[PDB]
Amino acid sequence: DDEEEDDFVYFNFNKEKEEKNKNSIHPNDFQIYNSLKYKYHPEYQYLNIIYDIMMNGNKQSDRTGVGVLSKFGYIMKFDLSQYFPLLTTKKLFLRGIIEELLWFIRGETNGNTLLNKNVRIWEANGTREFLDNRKLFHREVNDLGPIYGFQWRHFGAEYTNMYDNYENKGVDQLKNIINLIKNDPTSRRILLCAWNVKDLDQMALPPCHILCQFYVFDGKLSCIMYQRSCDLGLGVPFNIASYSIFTHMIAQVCNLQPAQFIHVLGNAHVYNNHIDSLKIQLNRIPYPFPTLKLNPDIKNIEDFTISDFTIQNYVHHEKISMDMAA
Amino acid sequence: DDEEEDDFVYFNFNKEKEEKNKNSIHPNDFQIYNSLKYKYHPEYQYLNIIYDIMMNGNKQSDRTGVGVLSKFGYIMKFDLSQYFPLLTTKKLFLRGIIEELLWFIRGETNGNTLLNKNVRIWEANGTREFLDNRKLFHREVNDLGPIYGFQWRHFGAEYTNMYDNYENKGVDQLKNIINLIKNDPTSRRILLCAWNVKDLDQMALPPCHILCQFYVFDGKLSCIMYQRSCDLGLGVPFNIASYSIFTHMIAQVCNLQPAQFIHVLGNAHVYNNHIDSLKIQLNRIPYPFPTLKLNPDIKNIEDFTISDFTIQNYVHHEKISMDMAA
Amino acid sequence: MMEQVCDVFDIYAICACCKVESKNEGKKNEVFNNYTFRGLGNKGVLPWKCISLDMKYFRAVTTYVNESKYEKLKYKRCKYLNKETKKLQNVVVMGRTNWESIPKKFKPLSNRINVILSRTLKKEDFDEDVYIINKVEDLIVLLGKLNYYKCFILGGSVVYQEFLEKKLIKKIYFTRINSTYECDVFFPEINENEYQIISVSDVYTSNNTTLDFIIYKKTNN
Amino acid sequence: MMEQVCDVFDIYAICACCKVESKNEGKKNEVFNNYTFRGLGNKGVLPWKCISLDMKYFRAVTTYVNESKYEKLKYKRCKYLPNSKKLQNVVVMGRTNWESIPKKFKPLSNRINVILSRTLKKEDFDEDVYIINKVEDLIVLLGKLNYYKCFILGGSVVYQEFLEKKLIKKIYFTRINSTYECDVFFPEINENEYQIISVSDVYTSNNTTLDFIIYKKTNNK
Ligand SMILES: NC(=O)C1=CN([C@@H]2O[C@H](COP(=O)(O)OP(=O)(O)OC[C@H]3O[C@@H](n4cnc5c(N)ncnc54)[C@H](OP(=O)(O)O)[C@@H]3O)[C@@H](O)[C@H]2O)C=CC1
Ligand SMILES: NC(=O)C1=CN([C@@H]2O[C@H](COP(=O)(O)OP(=O)(O)OC[C@H]3O[C@@H](n4cnc5c(N)ncnc54)[C@H](OP(=O)(O)O)[C@@H]3O)[C@@H](O)[C@H]2O)C=CC1
Ligand SMILES: CC1(C)N=C(N)N=C(N)N1OCCCOc1cc(Cl)c(Cl)cc1Cl
Ligand SMILES: CC1(C)N=C(N)N=C(N)N1OCCCOc1cc(Cl)c(Cl)cc1Cl
Ligand SMILES: O=c1ccn([C@H]2C[C@H](O)[C@@H](COP(=O)(O)O)O2)c(=O)[nH]1
Ligand SMILES: O=c1ccn([C@H]2C[C@H](O)[C@@H](COP(=O)(O)O)O2)c(=O)[nH]1
Repeated sequence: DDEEEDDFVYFNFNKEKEEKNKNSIHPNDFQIYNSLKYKYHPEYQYLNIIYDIMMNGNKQSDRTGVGVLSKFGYIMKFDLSQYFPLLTTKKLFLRGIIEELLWFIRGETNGNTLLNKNVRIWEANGTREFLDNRKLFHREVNDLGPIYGFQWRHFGAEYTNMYDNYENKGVDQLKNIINLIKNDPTSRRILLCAWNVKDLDQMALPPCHILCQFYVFDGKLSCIMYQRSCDLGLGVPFNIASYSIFTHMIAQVCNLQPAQFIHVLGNAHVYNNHIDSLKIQLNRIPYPFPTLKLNPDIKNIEDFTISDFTIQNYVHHEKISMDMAA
Repeated sequence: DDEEEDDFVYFNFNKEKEEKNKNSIHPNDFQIYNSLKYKYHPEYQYLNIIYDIMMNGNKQSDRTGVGVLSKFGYIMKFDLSQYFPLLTTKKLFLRGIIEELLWFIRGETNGNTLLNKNVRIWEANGTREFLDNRKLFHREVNDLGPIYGFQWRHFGAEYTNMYDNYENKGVDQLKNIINLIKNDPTSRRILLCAWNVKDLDQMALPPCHILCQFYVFDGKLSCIMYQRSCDLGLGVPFNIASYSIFTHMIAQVCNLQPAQFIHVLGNAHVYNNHIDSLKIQLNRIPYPFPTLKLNPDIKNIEDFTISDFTIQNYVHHEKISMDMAA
Repeated sequence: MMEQVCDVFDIYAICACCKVESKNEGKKNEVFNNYTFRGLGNKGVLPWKCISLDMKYFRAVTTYVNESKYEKLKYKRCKYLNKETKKLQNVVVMGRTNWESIPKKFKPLSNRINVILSRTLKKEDFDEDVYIINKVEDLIVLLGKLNYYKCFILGGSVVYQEFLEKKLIKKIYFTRINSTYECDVFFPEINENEYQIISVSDVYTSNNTTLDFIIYKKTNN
Repeated sequence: MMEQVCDVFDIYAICACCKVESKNEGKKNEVFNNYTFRGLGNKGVLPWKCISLDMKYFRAVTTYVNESKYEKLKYKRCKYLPNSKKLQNVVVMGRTNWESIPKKFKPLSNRINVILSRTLKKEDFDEDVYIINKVEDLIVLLGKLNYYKCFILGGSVVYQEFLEKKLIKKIYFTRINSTYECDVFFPEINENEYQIISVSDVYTSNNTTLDFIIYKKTNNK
């Protein structure tokens, strides 16, 4: 019944002649990547998006001036009941993103709290020069403004400075979604949003992880996070891990098991200076994923501390400095 | 090489059986749908999601009491440069959704404006009983509160009543995105958000189309819309149409050509009372799509009127009443 | 029991149909069905000016051949005929009026074995490398002698009508042109008991109209 | 001799390797590579208690057969060189390994069991369960039998020689992502001779994650 085999060829009559070379990519650049027959390991959901952007991306300039290759709209899904999606084709550290997450939960906006623990994720965003560029001339260094944490715990409250007392001010979204998940699990309104249009300009920078939506079925919790801007080479690997850890935290404090972490990418881009490093990464074969364990004694979202998290059996390839100048 | 064929079989060693499939679907319920060999028409992105939910959806109760079959996380993409995606497997009319869209653009929250044009999309959400149910006792009938339009033109302003003058109050997101698309097209912050956490309880009902993000490349405009709750049987068909039309309008006023309309679905559900009508629709074969024409003289987002829109060559199957009781 | 001619010789029909310009009865609530697309020609030529994407699909389908699959088709044809065991090409059949509507620069159709049906004209009337047949039975005789991959019936309406009537069509490659034009010749109404759609393509825009490609297959009835 | 046995008799190897304790005498901060997964067994048994998913996989792969593909392989073997109503695969295992298997599972159902031993005797055994004195005799036993594929199930000695004498076409390798203590390992697969061609989804089974990869013999001399 190969009849319909020719039919498949007909429907492809208007295909693009790739015989035409694009984005200055050399065939053997992806020799190993293209040599595998079946690439079913979940890390390929991330790797295939990078390959797609490199091969079909649009060359564009961007706010930073480095320039990028970008595409718009992708979705990745990781089955948290089967593994913890920490990329294995390069080495990744988690202490810093976990502290950032605990800091978000406390509702903090003080960049010094992270710096005193040697977590420098937000350091550049809080410098005198960076704040002045955002025209936040009357903002103290490292006072990030009403970013993630402030919106998760006080959406709508008037922001003054990072040392003010905001207890009971604004909407405590985090508290509300936990209550909805526990008491009205089939609600379709279980969302946590950081994109407060009114406060954007007061923020050191507008948020990239716009919102998180939750879904509960048969005692299992799934989460969708929408990211408006995604640095595939450097940010995305950490973003996958942060939200996968957050999903486990919420699930646990609500007496549910984590199911899927669904990542929706809006402006997905590969920075021109990460191209060589990514060519190397894509030719590396993933190792089985590690697992994440949380101290079972923690029953409330606010009681987690850094020692309550453990990553086990993490097998990975050697670190890679994404920067060409690195 | 046929050896990779046996390897394919091995990888499926742990795949589900047949009678493990979770819902009560008779084989012949989708006989025509399953008879097609190649289903490349874009309408199938919609038809395939409904099929996936019917065969594998999770049975759950919901706020309406009707109950549904649901799934979490999908993405559909429509190429607006090749067609206007108005579903053909059932008849759809667009006058009302277009009037709704113009009402949003004007920043209106007065339900009587739409009733006067004989558009009843918001009728049920503005009755005395409905408002009292939301605890909006001091709200006049048909005063919907700070919904879509209000958020698009005045995000953050204090809502008083539907007749107040909100000029220069709150953030005019709509003007802001048009300006960004015209002057900073490579910006990754071109977003329009309706989910104002602080005003949710004042709205007759929280919004379903949470946000729209735009992307610009080579003189072309793409749009991603994130919908947190999707009624596959009745709402989604009109939602695809509305944002496809909105993308054409924004593109035109910014001297760009529309490219893709990307629809992200969060809680996607099929109501129990729509099951019989959808089984019928899925066995209908789509017709080539119609095209959408806009009056070329309109150069500002606020100048469109109902007569500036024309749908051409709409070929479609018979109207269907989704409700089982209907 | 025994073989059907269209299966042994792989005879298919390929056409493009638009909507027909009927103009005044009650069009805001008109009814649509597969028959909506049935316009084939006007005044001896196509109803539409030019729809390049359909010309491209037509050329791709009618010229495509798969050499590795031929060695098998050969066995089947020989066996059926009880006969024993240059570049491979498809055979294309067209009516005299259709042949005449094709521009000189395109005839005979490139990379295809051209065959023309006619009673009024004979081989002496053509300068081109084409086969002239005056009976449908003669096509079968010819197919039995040539080395070819597949056979495509190209229209016009008189030709489509008799091949469907004699049931010599295995599949119909049908282009649905989504726009209206004045027409004087139509594709025969297809019987849903005899043929069913088995594939539908992506939707496209070409020369100011949208269009898609569907494939009807002969049924087990 | 450019007719290789393993390609003729389709000789494959299937195993499962875990990670091994560093012996407490490793350096500062660890490095990983394919050799990280090499633990095969500990004191006559599997290093781990029970990983049902890998059990289910191993069974599916060693008992799967495609009858419509056999004739082609039959056609290949003889040329080269009713009984059983059902076609089957041949599973070659060493005595040690043979002894490790439990009682109710031997001989492996729907499989032609073979055992390598210089001590065992065919008699107090079933006429249906072959045995052989050396690797070379196997090729002979295969020559007689009607089988789909031949899977080398270990253990280590078995793997080493079959790999040394180059009789493996592919290696179905299960990577068990956890550490246990081992005394027997799997040979260090040379990259110039074998390369990964497929990697599966990642799963969790009995408190450990694991995935399945496939190594294929490189045709580079
Ligand atoms: N939209 C589409 O896909 C297509 C459209 N067309 C259009 O259709 C029109 C042509 O339609 P139409 O007028 O029906 O004519 P046809 O192209 O079908 O030609 C029929 C004529 O061809 C000859 N013929 C047909 N059957 C036989 C037979 N069994 N034995 C011998 N000779 C035979 C006769 O030629 P003679 O009188 O010499 O004896 C007969 O007059 C054109 O307008 C053309 O542009 C054509 C092909 C495809
Ligand atoms: N992880 C995995 O996938 C697998 C792990 N294992 C584990 O490994 C262990 C067994 O390992 P290992 O000690 O290497 O031994 P094996 O089990 O591979 O083989 C041992 C036997 O092989 C026979 N033998 C060896 N060489 C030859 C030859 N050239 N010709 C004929 N017979 C030969 C011997 O017979 P005799 O001495 O009579 O002469 C001997 O009893 C177990 O703990 C088992 O659980 C086993 C299979 C798979
Ligand atoms: C309609 C067309 C092409 N498309 C499809 N799908 N099916 C067909 N059977 N077709 O016509 C083949 C015979 C007519 O070919 C031509 C006719 C004209 Cl008028 C001109 Cl200008 C050029 C050409 Cl090659
Ligand atoms: C390791 C195992 C199974 N998995 C893979 N992928 N590869 C192999 N070669 N396998 O072992 C075959 C020999 C041992 O078989 C068993 C051993 C025990 Cl202990 C029990 Cl309970 C049942 C069985 Cl069938
Ligand atoms: O968690 C984060 C934070 C930032 N980014 C990236 C995306 C952009 O490359 C840059 C932010 O720039 P804008 O999109 O705001 O212009 O940082 C991420 O990928 N993940
Ligand atoms: O444009 C719209 C508006 C509403 N809905 C549907 C989704 C839900 O079925 C219901 C809203 O209910 P909640 O999700 O708020 O519970 O209406 C849509 O699909 N599209």
